[PDB]
Amino acid sequence: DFLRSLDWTQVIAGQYVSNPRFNISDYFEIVRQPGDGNCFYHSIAELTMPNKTDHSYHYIKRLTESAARKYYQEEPEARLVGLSLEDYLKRMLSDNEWGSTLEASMLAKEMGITIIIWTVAASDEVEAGIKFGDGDVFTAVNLLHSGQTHFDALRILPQFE
Amino acid sequence: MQIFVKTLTGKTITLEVEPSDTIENVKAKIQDKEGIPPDQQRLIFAGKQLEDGRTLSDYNIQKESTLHLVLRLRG
Repeated sequence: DFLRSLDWTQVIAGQYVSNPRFNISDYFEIVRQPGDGNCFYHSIAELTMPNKTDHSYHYIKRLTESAARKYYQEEPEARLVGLSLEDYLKRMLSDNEWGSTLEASMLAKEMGITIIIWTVAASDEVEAGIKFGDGDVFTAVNLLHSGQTHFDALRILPQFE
Repeated sequence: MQIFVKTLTGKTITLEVEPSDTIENVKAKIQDKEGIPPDQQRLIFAGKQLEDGRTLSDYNIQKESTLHLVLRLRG
């Protein structure tokens, strides 16, 4: 309802932004993820893989590799990275290498999912979301980006369906 | 000349620029005004992401045009 009124603006094909203001825990359960540099892929794994464990992220990194070989050359955010495909893959696959919005875009296409990354301010509230894919918040795989450096998984609270 | 930039939080800021400014220069100005690191910034105009080494002029970005700023988020 609040969640049904989100206003997404498609800024570039397949990528949308929204600036609602809410307390994350009013609408979502946070499913905390470990770091060791892998928390982006752990968060994806939590929401896409049945029986997820602390090893599941390796599967998501392989799908990211597959995705990159199809999509990396044409990803707008890849222009920021500025690496050849092969150098990009070498870095991405490195142990503890951070994931990002670039991998979210490629994974949304590879996995056939919508990924939303909600970013939180120092005041604790969500101030913006970036969405990769056309699905709504109820269909999407929702991630929480915090401390400018960490991803956790989110699940919508049951009373909002 | 003044242009506008709508940030990821939906704040629309003014920026002082020259038509000859590269996108890299514009990112530095946003850093100076808003504190956003240049490596995070993706600037978008007319549904296309702008390239670092091109100028506002290269893109037909005029006085009072509005750019969208989207962030590269890592973790």
